[PDB]
Amino acid sequence: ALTREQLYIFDTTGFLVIPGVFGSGEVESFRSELERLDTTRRYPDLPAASPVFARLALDDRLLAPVRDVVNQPLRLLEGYGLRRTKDSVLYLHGGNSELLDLGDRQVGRDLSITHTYHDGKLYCPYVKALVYLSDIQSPEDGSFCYVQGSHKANFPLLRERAERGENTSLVDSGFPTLSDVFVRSGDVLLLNEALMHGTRRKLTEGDRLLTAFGYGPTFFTEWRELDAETADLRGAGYVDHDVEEDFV
Amino acid sequence: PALTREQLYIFDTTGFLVIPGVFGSGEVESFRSELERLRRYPDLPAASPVFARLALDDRLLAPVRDVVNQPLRLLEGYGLRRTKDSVLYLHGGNSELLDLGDRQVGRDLSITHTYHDGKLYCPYVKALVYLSDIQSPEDGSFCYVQGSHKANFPLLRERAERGENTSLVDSGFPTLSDVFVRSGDVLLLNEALMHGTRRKLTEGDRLLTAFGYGPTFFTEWRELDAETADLRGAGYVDHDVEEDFV
Amino acid sequence: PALTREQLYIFDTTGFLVIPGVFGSGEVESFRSELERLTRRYPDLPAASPVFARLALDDRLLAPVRDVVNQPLRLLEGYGLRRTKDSVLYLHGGNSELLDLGDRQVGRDLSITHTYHDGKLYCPYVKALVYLSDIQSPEDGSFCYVQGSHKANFPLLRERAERGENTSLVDSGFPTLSDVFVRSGDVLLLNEALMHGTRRKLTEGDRLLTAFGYGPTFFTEWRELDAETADLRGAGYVDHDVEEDFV
Amino acid sequence: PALTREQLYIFDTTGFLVIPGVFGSGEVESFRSELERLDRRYPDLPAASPVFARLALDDRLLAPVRDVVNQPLRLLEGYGLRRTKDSVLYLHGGNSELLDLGDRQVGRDLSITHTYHDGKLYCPYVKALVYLSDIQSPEDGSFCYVQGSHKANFPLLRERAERGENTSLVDSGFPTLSDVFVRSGDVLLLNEALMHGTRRKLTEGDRLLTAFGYGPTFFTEWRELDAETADLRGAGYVDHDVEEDFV
Repeated sequence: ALTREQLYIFDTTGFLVIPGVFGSGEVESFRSELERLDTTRRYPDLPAASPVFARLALDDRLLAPVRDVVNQPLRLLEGYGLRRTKDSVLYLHGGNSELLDLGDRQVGRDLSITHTYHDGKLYCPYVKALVYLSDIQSPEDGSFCYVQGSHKANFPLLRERAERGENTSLVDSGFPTLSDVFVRSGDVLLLNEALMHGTRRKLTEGDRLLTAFGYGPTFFTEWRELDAETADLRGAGYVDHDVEEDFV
Repeated sequence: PALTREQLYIFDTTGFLVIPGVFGSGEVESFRSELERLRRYPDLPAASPVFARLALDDRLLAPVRDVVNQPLRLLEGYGLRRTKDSVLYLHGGNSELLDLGDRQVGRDLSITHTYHDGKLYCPYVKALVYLSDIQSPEDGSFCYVQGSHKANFPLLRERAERGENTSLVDSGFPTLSDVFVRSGDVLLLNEALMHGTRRKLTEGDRLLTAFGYGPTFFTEWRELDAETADLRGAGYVDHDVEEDFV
Repeated sequence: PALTREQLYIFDTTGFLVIPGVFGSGEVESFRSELERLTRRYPDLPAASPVFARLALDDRLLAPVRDVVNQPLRLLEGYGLRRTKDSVLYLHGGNSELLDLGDRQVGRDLSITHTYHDGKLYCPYVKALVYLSDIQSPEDGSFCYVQGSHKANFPLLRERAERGENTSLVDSGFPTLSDVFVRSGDVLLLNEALMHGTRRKLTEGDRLLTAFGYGPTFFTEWRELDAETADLRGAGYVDHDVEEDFV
Repeated sequence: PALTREQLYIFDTTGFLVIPGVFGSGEVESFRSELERLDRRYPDLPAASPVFARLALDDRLLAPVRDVVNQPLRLLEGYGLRRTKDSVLYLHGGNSELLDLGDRQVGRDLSITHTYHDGKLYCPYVKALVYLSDIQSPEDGSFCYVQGSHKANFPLLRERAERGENTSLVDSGFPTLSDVFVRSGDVLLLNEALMHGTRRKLTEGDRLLTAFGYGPTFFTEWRELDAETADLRGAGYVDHDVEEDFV
């Protein structure tokens, strides 16, 4: 379903913007399920709290590109909505080689995002399809931003900034290889979660709505943050590596 | 209890590592006794606080940590009795194929391991605690295809399509090798390895316990036939195994 | 003059690194002047002048080069470049571009196949471009590159050839094709795995630069080769799909 | 003589491949005869003999070599070998062995650093060993190697040297050191990234073989180099830790 050129772009940049996937007849229907669920927040577990979103998660407009970059037996790992309002922000997280202190060691791989390629197919264990439900067209409007090539980085970036005592986020201060991505309502942004990315500080009025769905292999557990391994090793979850929220 | 440099070299290069004399005679007999109190024995730590302790013993955890290097989760833990004429055909292999029903894939992300800055990173490893000696092929020895854990080419798909009826475990292969162990030994295994067991011909019974470990985001081990209609089905879809055509 | 953590991170992630103001304008003019002793390409500079022979070994070039090759070093080429109005350099390089070896197609060029191991980059072929004049807009013929093409797993150019395209992306534009602006006396350290080229220079004037390629000691000095010789004795570099093949 | 699927699997997984019965016993006899006319190592056999020059280009060597290099090909090496009683070759090679460059330590040797891509192996330096006599026991001076050492991520030999070891693994043994047994007329196809050597020959009577080394057209012909030279002009191969450094 993805062209050769699309695949080349997702592989080299770590994400792909697919224009105009949903006509604003469906977009409105999606926002209405979001207004309706209000009875600057995050709308958790959408597929369980709405039949309209349970259907979206399984939509071939989402599954088809996802299969093309995961190429494993698939499992829906998460689905949530987002309302980004004025002054909201999201610092950088992700990145292929960020460090994590375990008890005895430091590790530089996060296998939940560690991706490869073999015989014409990408194999990314964790990707996210962001369905945009309103336009985002400048940095100050709170645009998706990313560190170029960070999904294939061999070096850690953030640990050094922490021991230097840096206290500002790169999405504020800027970085030579930090880049923004502008989208339209109804666009899909297919994302390799190994990419180090975040969101500019929204300075403009008027809310910003998006839904996101996370897919991975059938042997991955549904997304749940975990702070460390459990005392008896029975517990499931995702332990993150160095993120800017740790020190900014 | 932590692996030496030479031990790590051997695990990386061959896909496994036999660790001698981990558990004493008394401990083995304790494990034997407990196993008898309860042919596969699924979910050991559940039904035996003796085996629950075993699963978290540092003599297993410290070497496992050195080849996984992630926050750990216990994925499976089972006991095993092998009788005469029992055989496990070949399964695993880094590049075996799998048809997804609209494409053909050559990686299994549940065993796809890597290496980075001085540390191995294997997402699925298994610790075999042997409770009896296995010292010859006819004893039903552990066997494996050399370097099969970092193979780039599939091996079994072609043999299915060429119509082979028999297992390499029986017929042999130029790189098929056996492993011999004593009671008390641990066999630390990368599940990317293509392995199985020799058909046991001798009498008596072989006993062992096995503990599978992976990162905390791996689901506990269970067979899945395929991905499900609602993308909610969880578990492990295997790739081409000899059971599929032998 | 080794590379910071950050510079290493940028080179590895983008396939190149601009190192601002390495040589003062006194040294630039001395480089400028020497090149006028002779559009145009001026090959084997280290031979033709003691100034460039000295530049090829300047620790300000060798120190960053060593950090990205991390092998016993050999100087493989050194050349000058005078770029005039309407000169253009179509895209070449790229990690997974195809090559017909006759009986088969191959997708790795082992002369630019790079890796990473225990905290070090191992890039077998890197260039250091020393700029002798400003390039601050695309119309001035700026260096341009396809983002992340130094680690691409698919070919970009073969499908474009087979589909009939007759235009360079350098002129066409392409979504992930971007420009690099430099200042006189800046160095651009380049992983030759990057698919790169230059914008067509539309402005009057001459931009001058010199370029030095480095690799391991078992690499032969750069020399173009069309194919393997019949007696397997011919040495040199066979390229894969480049845009000059069909534009 | 195209390598089958299983042969490629075996070569990829073990770093070598024995191809049985490539040359007839008369061809073998011709080669043996040609080696004694040239009367230990026999350097540059192709320059010495149009018989070995033709062997080097023989398709029964080039076809399997192309299947594991998959680059524009160059003949880098061609020598004869006379193995006598008490001769031994200590371990050399290995994918991750250390080398000290003078201001740093490195763990990749790009001359043997191999990869795989879209159904093809890409080994930059492979050897085809043509045996002119049977070697059927370790005491006969058999080829031996460390298992999976062509894809090793850790160094083996540094720790051994630093710990003050005196003996080579080809003598003392090692848990994963294995032997290869061959018939005259067999070819051994070898990824030079494999850590290998030969057992100490205890049996009587010379054994003979010829070896040809192949790599891409930009590799320089084989020659040892002790280090990178001050003027960056030195060409050849600097080895990493080998057992003859401390044994």
